[PDB]
Amino acid sequence: GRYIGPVCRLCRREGVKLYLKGERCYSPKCAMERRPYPPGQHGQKRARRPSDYAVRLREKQKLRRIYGISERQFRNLFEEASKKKGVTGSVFLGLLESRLDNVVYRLGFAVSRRQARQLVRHGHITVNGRRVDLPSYRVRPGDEIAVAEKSRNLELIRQNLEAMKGRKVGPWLSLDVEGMKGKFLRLPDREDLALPVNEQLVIEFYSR
Amino acid sequence: VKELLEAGVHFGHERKRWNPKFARYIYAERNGIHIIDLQKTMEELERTFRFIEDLAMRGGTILFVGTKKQAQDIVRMEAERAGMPYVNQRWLGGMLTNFKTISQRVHRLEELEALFASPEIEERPKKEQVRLKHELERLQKYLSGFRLLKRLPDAIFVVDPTKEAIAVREARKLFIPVIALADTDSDPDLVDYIIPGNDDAIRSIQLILSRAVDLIIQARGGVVEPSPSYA
Amino acid sequence: LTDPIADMLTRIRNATRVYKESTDVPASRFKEEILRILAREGFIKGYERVDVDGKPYLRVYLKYGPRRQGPDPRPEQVIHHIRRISKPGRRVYVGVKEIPRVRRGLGIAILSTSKGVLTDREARKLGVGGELICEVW
Amino acid sequence: DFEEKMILIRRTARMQAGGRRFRFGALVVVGDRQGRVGLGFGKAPEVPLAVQKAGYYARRNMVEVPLQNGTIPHEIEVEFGASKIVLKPAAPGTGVIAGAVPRAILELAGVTDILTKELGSRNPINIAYATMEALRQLRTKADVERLR
RNA sequence: AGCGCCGGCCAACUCCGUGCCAGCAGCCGCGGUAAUACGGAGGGCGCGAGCGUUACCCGGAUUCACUGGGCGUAAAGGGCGUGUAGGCGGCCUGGGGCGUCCCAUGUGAAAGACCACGGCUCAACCGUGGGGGAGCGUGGGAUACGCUCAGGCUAGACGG
RNA sequence: CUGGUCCACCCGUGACGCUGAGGCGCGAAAGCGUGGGGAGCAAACCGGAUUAGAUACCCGGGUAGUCCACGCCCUAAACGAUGCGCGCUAGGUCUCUGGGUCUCCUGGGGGCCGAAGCUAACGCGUUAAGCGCGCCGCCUGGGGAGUACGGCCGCAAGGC
Ligand code: SF4
Ligand SMILES: [Mg+2]
Ligand SMILES: [Mg+2]
Ligand SMILES: [Mg+2]
Ligand SMILES: [Mg+2]
Ligand SMILES: [Mg+2]
Ligand SMILES: [Mg+2]
Ligand SMILES: [Mg+2]
Ligand SMILES: [Mg+2]
Ligand SMILES: [Mg+2]
Ligand SMILES: [Mg+2]
Ligand SMILES: [Mg+2]
Ligand SMILES: [Mg+2]
Ligand SMILES: [Mg+2]
Ligand SMILES: [Mg+2]
Ligand SMILES: [Mg+2]
Ligand SMILES: [Mg+2]
Ligand SMILES: [Mg+2]
Ligand SMILES: [Mg+2]
Ligand SMILES: [Mg+2]
Ligand SMILES: [Mg+2]
Ligand SMILES: [Mg+2]
Ligand SMILES: [Mg+2]
Ligand SMILES: [Mg+2]
Ligand SMILES: [Mg+2]
Ligand SMILES: [Mg+2]
Ligand SMILES: [Mg+2]
Ligand SMILES: [Mg+2]
Ligand SMILES: [Mg+2]
Ligand SMILES: [Mg+2]
Ligand SMILES: [Mg+2]
Ligand SMILES: [Mg+2]
Ligand SMILES: [Mg+2]
Ligand SMILES: [Mg+2]
Ligand SMILES: [Mg+2]
Ligand SMILES: [Mg+2]
Ligand SMILES: [Mg+2]
Ligand SMILES: [Mg+2]
Ligand SMILES: [Mg+2]
Ligand SMILES: [Mg+2]
Ligand SMILES: [Mg+2]
Ligand SMILES: [Mg+2]
Ligand SMILES: [Mg+2]
Ligand SMILES: [Mg+2]
Ligand SMILES: [Mg+2]
Ligand SMILES: [Mg+2]
Ligand SMILES: [Mg+2]
Ligand SMILES: [Mg+2]
Ligand SMILES: [Mg+2]
Ligand SMILES: [Mg+2]
Ligand SMILES: [Mg+2]
Ligand SMILES: [Mg+2]
Ligand SMILES: [Mg+2]
Ligand SMILES: [Mg+2]
Ligand SMILES: [Mg+2]
Ligand SMILES: [Mg+2]
Ligand SMILES: [Mg+2]
Ligand SMILES: [Mg+2]
Ligand SMILES: [Mg+2]
Ligand SMILES: [Mg+2]
Ligand SMILES: [Mg+2]
Ligand SMILES: [Mg+2]
Ligand SMILES: [Mg+2]
Ligand SMILES: [Mg+2]
Ligand SMILES: [Mg+2]
Ligand SMILES: [Mg+2]
Ligand SMILES: [Mg+2]
Ligand SMILES: [Mg+2]
Ligand SMILES: [Mg+2]
Ligand SMILES: [Mg+2]
Ligand SMILES: [Mg+2]
Ligand SMILES: [Mg+2]
Ligand SMILES: [Mg+2]
Ligand SMILES: [Mg+2]
Ligand SMILES: [Mg+2]
Ligand SMILES: [Mg+2]
Ligand SMILES: [Mg+2]
Ligand SMILES: [Mg+2]
Ligand SMILES: [Mg+2]
Ligand SMILES: [Mg+2]
Ligand SMILES: [Mg+2]
Ligand SMILES: [Mg+2]
Ligand SMILES: [Mg+2]
Ligand SMILES: [Mg+2]
Ligand SMILES: [Mg+2]
Ligand SMILES: [Mg+2]
Ligand SMILES: [Mg+2]
Ligand SMILES: [Mg+2]
Ligand SMILES: [Mg+2]
Repeated sequence: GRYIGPVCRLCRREGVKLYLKGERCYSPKCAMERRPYPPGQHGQKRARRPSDYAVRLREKQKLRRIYGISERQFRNLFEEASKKKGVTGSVFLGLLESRLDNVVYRLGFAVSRRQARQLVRHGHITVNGRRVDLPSYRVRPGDEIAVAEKSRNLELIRQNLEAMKGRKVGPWLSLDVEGMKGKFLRLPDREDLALPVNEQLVIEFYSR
Repeated sequence: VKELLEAGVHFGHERKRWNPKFARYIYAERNGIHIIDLQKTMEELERTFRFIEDLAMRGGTILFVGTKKQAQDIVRMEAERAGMPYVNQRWLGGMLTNFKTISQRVHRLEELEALFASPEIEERPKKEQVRLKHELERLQKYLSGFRLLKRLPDAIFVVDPTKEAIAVREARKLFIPVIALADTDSDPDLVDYIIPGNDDAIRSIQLILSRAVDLIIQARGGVVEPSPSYA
Repeated sequence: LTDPIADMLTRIRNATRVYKESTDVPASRFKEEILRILAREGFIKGYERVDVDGKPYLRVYLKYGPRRQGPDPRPEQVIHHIRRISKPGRRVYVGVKEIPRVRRGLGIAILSTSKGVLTDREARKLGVGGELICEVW
Repeated sequence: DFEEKMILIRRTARMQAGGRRFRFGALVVVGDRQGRVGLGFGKAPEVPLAVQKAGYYARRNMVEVPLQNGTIPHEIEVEFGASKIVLKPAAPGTGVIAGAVPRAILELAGVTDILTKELGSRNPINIAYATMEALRQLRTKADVERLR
């Protein structure tokens, strides 16, 4: 399945802060705050010029590792976006963001997507009433993404939902806290989200 | 200022050693010699001098170029009248394209003006006095007219565009406009403002260049009557 | 002389390239039509039916751009590019739907249709195809 | 100031008694990403000098490319020696589809969506020159009717 | 939780062992006592219930080039004429309308493919609806070009 | 005895044209067959030198052959290593050979230098390797190999 391993080393390699844990990501116990250099024996040696290929690989891995998604599903989504009408970059990011485990995280149901996945998977989430335990479900405009009322009395979701009381949620989303439910308003612009990612470089990678 | 009996002095020359591009500026070949359509010479001077005058009263330099023996002195004469730079002797490659570097050699001339202006130590060895003198003399031969030029010219005036191919190419490479006296053996298209006439007889050179200066001097304040010339 | 049309296009190409005022091509009704288009689209100043040593010709008046600065002062051509498509060796015919767009519209395709010699624009308006004579830009 | 990209840096040799002696050459493109690009090939006895020298010529030799919504106005093909470059207008979602050499030059020129193809000799220098002289031959609807 | 890889192409570097041996290898190439190229280790890169290998097809190969190549010296002009078939053919006018162009029309099964919606918790998969096309049959139309039949011409060619 | 070709006149014919797979003819030298001829030269061959050796280079000899007729052979650095035809795109200069009105002009050849353009470069450039059209021949990495096999041709050699 998913990467399921050490996650700080990912940000370290990627040279940027990816927020893959939630809480510690903002603490001084964050690794990017302590050691902002690539993992392993050679982290502190001086980098030589990355090749063009090198550059585009990394930009793609960044985007990937953000969502904890397989290269397979990633590539499929990309391939969908390329043949899909309009502009590939936006559509790709849009489709990425429409993943259930992702929406569950963007709505603050969880601190990380990893946790969001386990939430979705363990059926603690529903879509328009119906239970959906598939992280890959494509949420469409007008969908109600709620906590399972049979799971609403869960510590973790509470502490997380407590943290969301008036906390802003992207323009494309709306959260009704206390009711433990949210809605998907429309598919997000590249503009409407500020990923540390030039998604053109991803296009260029898959055109090789 | 242009006159009309330039017929009295040149109407062209040279047997079929021509450049076909110069066809439109030829009347016929009578003596087995390409004779220039003097009406074309007139019409051209009208266009050409118009450029000269406008450039004069806006106060910008014209670099006069002549090196062939016949136009040698006659350009030092009339360009001095205008107080404008010339090159009379050897055209040094990169006088425009490598300007700042050649200009590094007037400073030497400049610094030799001052040092030999006395004394600042004549207590320099015997063998050196002779040397640096020979240097200044040398430098004087070539940079005499070019020294006035303290920054890239606004246009250049050439007596023979063929003979002075390099100069034409330098200025052109710098988008600096080119005005030229040119006879049948020159390439018209390379010249921005043409004087289609004999470039060999000193008489023609005299008429065209002196009268060119009369445009220059008249348009930047005051005028004057005749200028030194050999019969 | 196997292709009068290609000879004409070539007579022009050779002349423009050395900046002739005009050039003469042996005359024919079908050539006039092509020139008719060529002038009305501004590739040439125009033409006139003249006679050379007793023979009907077409004098084609060439047009260029302004003199240029720099090392090469020769002016840009108005006709950069002209070449035959359909040839005696291989006739090329398109239907209205297969008519090409020369240089994204910046150029023209000349075709002989059953409504006469037309540009690609014209042919498309009238809704007919024909033999693709040549392309100009 | 403009942006700089080094495309090519190569070491070349000359032979003498006692051995080869080297010299370096640098291809550098220069641009503002708004329609101005330049190309220079700089050579010198050490790399950084050559690179700088390449920068100089790149600014001296420039070209104005007539961008339109981030693409070029018309299809263009140009041969430089045995090297041939093919350039084709492309819509918004496309991207710059080109090899490293013509990409860099187009990219810094402010081209965002284009189709390209290298044909014939793919010598980086000759392909870079060819791309330039292709951009240099791009005209606009304006230019066209103005001429004619 | 595994598999491949970390000399360059090509993303990932160090220690030891070895010492033109053992071995690696897709191409270029690695190994002769300080090997990022062999063998292990640590570390790293890439994928993940898969990962790699062999085989084969298309691609990159405008490297059979219709789109889209060439032949002085790189591979490439027949040793040279003559001429059969064939391919190709000057200026003007008319008939026909063969090629060619246009319109109408029949045919182009279903599945698949593409756009949309919908059903299996999603997907794969599957259902429902939508849009075509060349090609050929038929009917009507156009005549510039090519063809054909007819009549003129002299600029090609031939003859005096 | 006989072919090609150029010019001037612009008199006749009226597109009668271009190319050309096959076919046919011609095709340097060497070689072959039958017969002549044989001075000089000269494969093979013999000898002398040279040289470490010298089945060579040099020297002294020397037979086919070299020559003629007829019949074969059909190759080549058979080269401009550049197919033929037509149209178009600066000129300068030497030359051969026609016609002018004889300065010079204009045809047709043969060279050289060069406009634009071409070219990887060298170079080409109105005798194109430039810009175009037509038709033919040909190339598709080096060796194996112009080999083998088959077929066709040849007296053979051996050719395609
Ligand atoms: S802590 Fe710092 S490093 Fe570890 S995941 Fe959160 S952001 Fe990346
Ligand atoms: Mg975040
Ligand atoms: Mg980059
Ligand atoms: Mg798209
Ligand atoms: Mg935001
Ligand atoms: Mg972020
Ligand atoms: Mg692809
Ligand atoms: Mg002169
Ligand atoms: Mg075609
Ligand atoms: Mg090249
Ligand atoms: Mg080429
Ligand atoms: Mg467009
Ligand atoms: Mg190649
Ligand atoms: Mg290569
Ligand atoms: Mg422009
Ligand atoms: Mg691998
Ligand atoms: Mg190494
Ligand atoms: Mg790879
Ligand atoms: Mg690497
Ligand atoms: Mg051992
Ligand atoms: Mg291995
Ligand atoms: Mg060692
Ligand atoms: Mg060791
Ligand atoms: Mg390896
Ligand atoms: Mg190893
Ligand atoms: Mg799977
Ligand atoms: Mg393949
Ligand atoms: Mg292919
Ligand atoms: Mg082809
Ligand atoms: Mg080839
Ligand atoms: Mg050929
Ligand atoms: Mg060869
Ligand atoms: Mg031949
Ligand atoms: Mg023939
Ligand atoms: Mg025939
Ligand atoms: Mg026929
Ligand atoms: Mg015809
Ligand atoms: Mg007819
Ligand atoms: Mg008719
Ligand atoms: Mg018909
Ligand atoms: Mg149909
Ligand atoms: Mg169907
Ligand atoms: Mg559904
Ligand atoms: Mg379709
Ligand atoms: Mg029909
Ligand atoms: Mg007839
Ligand atoms: Mg005739
Ligand atoms: Mg005759
Ligand atoms: Mg007659
Ligand atoms: Mg008659
Ligand atoms: Mg034959
Ligand atoms: Mg023979
Ligand atoms: Mg013989
Ligand atoms: Mg013999
Ligand atoms: Mg015998
Ligand atoms: Mg015999
Ligand atoms: Mg016998
Ligand atoms: Mg005998
Ligand atoms: Mg004898
Ligand atoms: Mg002997
Ligand atoms: Mg002996
Ligand atoms: Mg012995
Ligand atoms: Mg002997
Ligand atoms: Mg002997
Ligand atoms: Mg003898
Ligand atoms: Mg014998
Ligand atoms: Mg015998
Ligand atoms: Mg014998
Ligand atoms: Mg015989
Ligand atoms: Mg033969
Ligand atoms: Mg010879
Ligand atoms: Mg010949
Ligand atoms: Mg040959
Ligand atoms: Mg042939
Ligand atoms: Mg005579
Ligand atoms: Mg003569
Ligand atoms: Mg001649
Ligand atoms: Mg030459
Ligand atoms: Mg040239
Ligand atoms: Mg060519
Ligand atoms: Mg001519
Ligand atoms: Mg000539
Ligand atoms: Mg000839
Ligand atoms: Mg060639
Ligand atoms: Mg081979
Ligand atoms: Mg054989
Ligand atoms: Mg043989
Ligand atoms: Mg056999
Ligand atoms: Mg042969």
